[PDB]
Amino acid sequence: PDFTGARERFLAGDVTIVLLIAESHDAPYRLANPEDPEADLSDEQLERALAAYLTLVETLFPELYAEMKAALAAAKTPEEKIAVFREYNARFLAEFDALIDQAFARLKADSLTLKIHLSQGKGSYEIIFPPEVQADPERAAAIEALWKPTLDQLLAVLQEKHKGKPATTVTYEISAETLRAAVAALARAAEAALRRKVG
Amino acid sequence: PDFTGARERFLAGDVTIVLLIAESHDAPYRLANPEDPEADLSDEQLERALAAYLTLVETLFPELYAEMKAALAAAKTPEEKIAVFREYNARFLAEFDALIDQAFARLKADSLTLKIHLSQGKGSYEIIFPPEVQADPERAAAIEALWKPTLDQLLAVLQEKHKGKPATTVTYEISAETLRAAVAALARAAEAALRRKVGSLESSGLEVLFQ
Amino acid sequence: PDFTGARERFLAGDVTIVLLIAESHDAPYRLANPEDPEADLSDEQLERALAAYLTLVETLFPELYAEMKAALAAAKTPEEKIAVFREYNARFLAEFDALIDQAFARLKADSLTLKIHLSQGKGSYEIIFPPEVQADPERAAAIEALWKPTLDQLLAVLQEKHKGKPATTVTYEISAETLRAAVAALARAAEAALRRKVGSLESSGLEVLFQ
Amino acid sequence: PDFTGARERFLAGDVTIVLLIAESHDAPYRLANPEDPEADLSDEQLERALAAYLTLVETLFPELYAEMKAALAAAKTPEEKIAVFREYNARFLAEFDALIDQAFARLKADSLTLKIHLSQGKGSYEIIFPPEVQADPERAAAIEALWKPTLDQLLAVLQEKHKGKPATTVTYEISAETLRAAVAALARAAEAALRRKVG
Repeated sequence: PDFTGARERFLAGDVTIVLLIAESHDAPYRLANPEDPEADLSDEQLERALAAYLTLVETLFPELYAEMKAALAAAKTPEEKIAVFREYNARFLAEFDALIDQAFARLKADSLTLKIHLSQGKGSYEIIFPPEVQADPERAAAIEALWKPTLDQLLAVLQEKHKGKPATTVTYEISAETLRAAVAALARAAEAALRRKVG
Repeated sequence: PDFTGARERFLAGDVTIVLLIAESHDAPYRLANPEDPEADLSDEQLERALAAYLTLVETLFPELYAEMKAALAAAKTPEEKIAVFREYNARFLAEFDALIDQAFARLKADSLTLKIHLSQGKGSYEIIFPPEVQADPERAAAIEALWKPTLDQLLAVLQEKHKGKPATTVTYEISAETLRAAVAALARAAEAALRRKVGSLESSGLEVLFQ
Repeated sequence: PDFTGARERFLAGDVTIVLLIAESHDAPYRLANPEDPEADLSDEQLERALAAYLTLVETLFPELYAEMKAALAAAKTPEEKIAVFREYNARFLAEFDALIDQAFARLKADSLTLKIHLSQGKGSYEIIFPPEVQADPERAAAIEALWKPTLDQLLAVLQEKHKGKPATTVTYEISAETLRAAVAALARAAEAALRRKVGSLESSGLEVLFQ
Repeated sequence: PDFTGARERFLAGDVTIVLLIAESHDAPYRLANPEDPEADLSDEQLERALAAYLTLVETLFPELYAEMKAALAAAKTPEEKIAVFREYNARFLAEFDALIDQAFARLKADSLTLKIHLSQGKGSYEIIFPPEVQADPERAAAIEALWKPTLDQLLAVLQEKHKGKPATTVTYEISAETLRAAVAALARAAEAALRRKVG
């Protein structure tokens, strides 16, 4: 999947871009103990989290990403590389808090439910809209049409992962709070991966 | 008021230039029935709508305006002058649709509210940003920084128009749709004014009826 | 470079006019030893500092500049020209201190940082605001809108002097103290240059020499 | 106390202006249960909270205050007057968040302790600086000199309230967070008072 323009779509309200990025790497993001990732995650779980986190930062936050690349290259020791990563992740998470307020203000729904149904052929998805948007079928249709290209890519990614498998449904809550939690968990797992990668 | 750089600024998102041009001529543009200008506007109001329209076309599309002026000079009859005007006007309205699209893409806000408060001493302006920009202080600062030179001029103009008057507040809804409607209204009034100008009543001189 | 209105804008907070003037003359103003300028600077550098200093005085204090010009023309000897220059320079530095106090009182910021990024095509500028202005989007917008015409000119000058060179970043620390230090450095260099210009080697012509 | 120039002083870093306003009305602002003000405060404490909060709004945001008075005048029922007041309070508290960030950025100290010692004659005060300012005696002196006129008035107000009483020390923790909590508590007590006043 090509994430060019992804930042524009995200700010327009296509927040499931985050999910597409994570799922396209098959990264872990909804974690039981999202403070100790290495106690729950294997070496690809860590590697995949690192790659998904980096895609997310580069896509949503390209200037900070270039700065972070340079700062890490200039860092001389492993410990300094970890410290630099930690600082830039703090910056990235704060900036993401702002970006998520912007996207959920633009798209005028505070919380939605997304259900992905994977069955034998092509699957389907379903958005469960809040009561006020559900009362405006034509606003809700606008949101469906906005999310549709990303949701189609997400459906393809998931279907590739589930070939030959019994009927399965994946349920996401999409709100500022759950998306913040997903990105924080990705960041913590990515830090654990980087710690293993340097020194 | 200085309209140099106006095309570039408009493209960057300074869309209130349109308002400034209209208000500098005291032109009518938010018309109740914007389809028949003849019947709702006085001669001077039509007169001013035409002047504001010509300023807008020249400022935002100087090449098209030069062409239109030459083409009008070449037209010999009233009917040909009107048809030439309608042709260049359709061109200008299409180009302005494109320009509007670019400007609001560079603003990345769909709609804003602008309030101008006029009272006895110094007045002020107030931008009411949509919720997505209120959550983005850097965007709010950028939009205000782009708009502010134009808004200061607009405040000065209205400040002249309201001297000696009680506190009044003017509210502008700013979106691609309202600016398109304002410019369409200006174009319709300008066409009505031009028709009256090439008409026999005004275009035949005193010498032709021997005073 | 266009300096119309510069004095009023400076009082409103447009202090980077100083940088624009200095850079358009390629003058030295941030010197390691700002006490003996002739020990670090060539004759052409001293001359460029003199040209920049004169522009600055004329731009910000044109009445004072006319007075200084007349008194210099009336002075007959090198020594009197030096003395006249030193007197008017003290006056000018005194006014500049007052002007700077006013300008930074309007900015409501003690220090700002300006970064200019020059690359292959078009460069850019970036104003880095102090925390009290970062928390004030309205003030940040007012300052950007005021500074932008001067900054665009400064960017044009710098890109001209940097064609064909690798990516470069110029960082300006902007505060009452750094602007005072820059103007004081310009004044010292200009005095050294004027000393060389009014001496008989440069001042006396070939006719007096009897070629 | 004259609160002309108070807004200018506050923005310059003189945040104890808030304390002076509250204390000059003898208002409650450090509340045990700052969510239900009516359960701990007398009618007269409520009145003083309302008077202090309104002085604060008029001093720090006079345009919004003129608007709030006009909007209250236009509201016809008690319930609408309360709703208008709450809307404008939300506006004022958001504006105050921004103003407090400006004031503490100009102050160049993040958290301070102010101790006011009331004794028989004139009392005294003591500012306990954060460690980085304690190492810069000139910066500490600048902060002291900035706060001194306001602290002198505050000390006079407290000495009048404590005439003839044993030695007493009042401790204020001063930070963006404690000042925000104080103003929010005042606004909630003021709402309780207004509810009683219009019904």
